[PDB]
Amino acid sequence: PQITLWKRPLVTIKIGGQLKEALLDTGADDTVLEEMNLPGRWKPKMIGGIGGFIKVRQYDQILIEICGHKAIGTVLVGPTPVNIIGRNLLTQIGCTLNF
Amino acid sequence: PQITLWKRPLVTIKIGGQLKEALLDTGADDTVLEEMNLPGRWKPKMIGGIGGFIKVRQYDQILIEICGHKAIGTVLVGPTPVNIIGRNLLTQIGCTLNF
Ligand SMILES: CC(C)CN(C[C@@H](O)[C@H](Cc1ccccc1)NC(=O)O[C@H]1CO[C@H]2OCC[C@H]21)S(=O)(=O)c1ccc([C@H](C)O)cc1
Repeated sequence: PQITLWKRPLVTIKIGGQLKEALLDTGADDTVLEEMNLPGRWKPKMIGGIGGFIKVRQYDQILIEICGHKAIGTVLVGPTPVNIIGRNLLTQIGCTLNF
Repeated sequence: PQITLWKRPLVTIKIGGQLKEALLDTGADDTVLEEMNLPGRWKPKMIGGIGGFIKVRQYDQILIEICGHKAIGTVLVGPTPVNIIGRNLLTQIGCTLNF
């Protein structure tokens, strides 16, 4: 589809069997999701933005579906105020900026 | 143009007569630039990011050129880790996401 930027580019995603709202964020190298209890191994990581850093848990090879488009890659889980779909997954679904 | 997301969507911007590199950030409501001097009046404002809230100087009706497209809108100046072009200006240049 085509998503304008009048409002936040929020879309429905499906990760680990659950549906959520997430931000298609060209400003994020990687995907960051709100706190959730995923299974599997993980490694700790610190990620930074406006306001400082937060501690996240990095999971690898996580499948999420974005508006019917399947994508699998690295997902960071921690106390983010919003679910963020980063370029690592935006590319897999064929997402581009256009102006 | 059409911009793929396998690399950071960095572009050259012109502001206050100076050129700078900025990130096209669809996950940002507002445009936030690193410390710099801009002409005109400004009011103090707060903005939140992934890591918390920071103090910024709000400049209204600033002229910015992004890849040749002119925009006139609000520019926030403060301790952001990266110069980010937010949706307030991305809409002015007719930017959209597509997939
Ligand atoms: C700063 C840019 C360079 C990076 N960021 C993406 C940016 O899109 C954020 C996303 C966001 C964060 C909190 C609440 C809403 C949106 N937007 C933003 O800060 O916007 C500001 C300005 O306008 C206002 O609107 C919203 C909040 C305010 S990050 O989140 O910090 C991030 C860092 C590292 C990774 C991995 C490790 O690669 C992924 C994501």
